[PDB]
Amino acid sequence: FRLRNIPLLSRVGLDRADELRSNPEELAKGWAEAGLITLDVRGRVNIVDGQVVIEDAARIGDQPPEHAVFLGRIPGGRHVWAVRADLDEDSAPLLDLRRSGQLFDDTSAALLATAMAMLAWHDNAGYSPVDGSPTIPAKGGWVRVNSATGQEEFPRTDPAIICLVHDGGDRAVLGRQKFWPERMFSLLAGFVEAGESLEACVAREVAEEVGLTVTDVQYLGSQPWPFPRSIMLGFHAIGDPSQPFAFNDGEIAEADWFTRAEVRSALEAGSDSRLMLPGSISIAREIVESWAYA
Amino acid sequence: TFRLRNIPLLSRVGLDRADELRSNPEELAKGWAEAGLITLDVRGRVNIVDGQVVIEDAARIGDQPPEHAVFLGRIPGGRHVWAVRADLDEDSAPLLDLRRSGQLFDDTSAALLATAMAMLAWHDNAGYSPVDGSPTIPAKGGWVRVNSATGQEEFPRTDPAIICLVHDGGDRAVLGRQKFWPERMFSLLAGFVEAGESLEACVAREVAEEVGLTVTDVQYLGSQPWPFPRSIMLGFHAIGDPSQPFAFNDGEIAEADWFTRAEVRSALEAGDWTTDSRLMLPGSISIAREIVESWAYA
Ligand SMILES: Nc1ncnc2c1ncn2[C@@H]1O[C@H](COP(=O)(O)O)[C@@H](O)[C@H]1O
Ligand SMILES: Nc1ncnc2c1ncn2[C@@H]1O[C@H](COP(=O)(O)O)[C@@H](O)[C@H]1O
Ligand SMILES: [Ca+2]
Ligand SMILES: [Ca+2]
Ligand SMILES: [Ca+2]
Ligand SMILES: [Ca+2]
Ligand SMILES: [Ca+2]
Ligand SMILES: [Ca+2]
Ligand SMILES: [Ca+2]
Ligand SMILES: [Ca+2]
Ligand SMILES: [Ca+2]
Ligand SMILES: [Ca+2]
Ligand SMILES: [Ca+2]
Ligand SMILES: [Ca+2]
Ligand SMILES: [Ca+2]
Repeated sequence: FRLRNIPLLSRVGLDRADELRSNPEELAKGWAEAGLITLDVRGRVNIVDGQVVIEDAARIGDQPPEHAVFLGRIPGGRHVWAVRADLDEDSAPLLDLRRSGQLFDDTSAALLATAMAMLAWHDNAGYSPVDGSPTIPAKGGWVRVNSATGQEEFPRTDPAIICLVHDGGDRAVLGRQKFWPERMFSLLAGFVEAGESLEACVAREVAEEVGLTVTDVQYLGSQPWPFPRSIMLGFHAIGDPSQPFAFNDGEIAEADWFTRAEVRSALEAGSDSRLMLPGSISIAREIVESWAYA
Repeated sequence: TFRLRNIPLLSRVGLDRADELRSNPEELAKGWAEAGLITLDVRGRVNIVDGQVVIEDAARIGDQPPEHAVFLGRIPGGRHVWAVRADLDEDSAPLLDLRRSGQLFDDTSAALLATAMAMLAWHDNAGYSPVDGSPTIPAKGGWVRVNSATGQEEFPRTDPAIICLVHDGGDRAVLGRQKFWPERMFSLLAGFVEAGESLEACVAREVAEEVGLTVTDVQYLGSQPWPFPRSIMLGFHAIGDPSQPFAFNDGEIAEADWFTRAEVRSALEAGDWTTDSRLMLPGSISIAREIVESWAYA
């Protein structure tokens, strides 16, 4: 099977205008009538008519500040930037783009995903991992330069796999983590280690978490996941129900095989039956859904 | 259209990484008695014997496993195996680096070395928290570094990069030459994944930047660890349109054209970047060569 829909946040991006990042002058010239998006500490943002709030940008400075991040151009040719800031409690702020991002258009969601991962990175990359030195933003916020050595540090996106193990027919593995509300299962996920391919990572993470041996590992799609800095790569793989479970790396409290039937009805639910699926914008939902209605 | 014919080098086997033991100091110490040791110089080079990475008896550097070492897992039989950085004599024995000699290694050895190489390099570049600045200390068989002030864990970094074959849906495909390569040397289009984009959007973005084409039907082919120093390469193909002219916007690309399967097959047979004619293909151990090859022979 294949994914039915492109997952939220993946539907192409903007004109990120790589060119201009290394061109301080052009940034300054376009800043006059630039746009500004603003994110609080928790990554919350404002929305209006299904669209991200874009202030007039000049109303915080003459020039673009160092702590800002240049996001690109929007249809028409107008620059757009992002800053970390407090937000006004007297607006409509979204606590989690993760749980509410379906309210936004594709463009706005792209802006926000970019802005959110970058700002979070800045907040976690003020020092070189190499020596310890302070670091300084540059190039529209797309690098941080070591203050001692001049060496560039770049935005960090950790790849993670998320997998649906199925039997090749009508059944599929879902699992629940230690502290999750009961009756709540989802796909198996794990970070890619150094020295392994995605395919090997899937097989490894599945074996660790539920003790199955899988084959026929196939990619379904991908999704930026700024919480704070993942990119999720979706897979499916064939397991064997006869092989018993085993919770070695005990991140998984409970797991079972579920029927297509069970999953379809669990998808419709969202306090009745034994399986319930958490309701987010995740590619996880799109994978489960694309399998269950093959 | 197509799938990869071969599993790309460095992906051909997974180790028994023995996740269990990393958080179990005792079991590490018990198996260290008859453990194996791989040793890498600063440049990631190692010694090999009969196409296999050299695994010393491990006790000959310690009573116990040192802090700077990295636990790689088990080998068939159940024997532990570790890796350390050390200076090695350039002159007493040949030192091989995976980048140019990975084809000479067996699959297991190549996996071990790729893991060991990316991890040790990471340690050398993660002695301080990026967050605050504090020293950091290896732990859990070297798979984390703990901040000394806060106790917060830092983890190994792998940067994803895409590499793409743009084809017309039939018999032609885009290849390009970077300004900083020799003059008859072409390959696929590549790029790092930026924050806030999916792989598919990255492919479309990087293709548009480098050669100014608009692509659709972006499909994954496979992946390959790329510890030079810390990438993972994700291979794709996409459909372009030959009638749309080229344009070298983000001028990393000096020249590019559409090539026939015929042309590419004969270019593959001539040689790669290391080895007459106007097209010659970089890629030996790269998934790039495997993608081009898998497309050109159907
Ligand atoms: N995580 C990253 N590591 C290295 N280079 C990166 C990364 N993310 C983006 N880049 C860009 O990749 C280019 C470096 O090319 P290269 O010399 O092949 O590493 C520059 O334009 C960087 O801004
Ligand atoms: N590369 C990584 N980046 C961030 N956290 C990681 C990484 N590798 C392992 N972890 C930690 O390991 C936990 C679960 O491991 P996993 O089974 O790989 O999902 C995560 O919640 C993280 O705290
Ligand atoms: Ca551009
Ligand atoms: Ca107010
Ligand atoms: Ca997990
Ligand atoms: Ca995860
Ligand atoms: Ca793991
Ligand atoms: Ca295990
Ligand atoms: Ca795990
Ligand atoms: Ca059952
Ligand atoms: Ca010499
Ligand atoms: Ca590039
Ligand atoms: Ca690259
Ligand atoms: Ca890039
Ligand atoms: Ca680029």
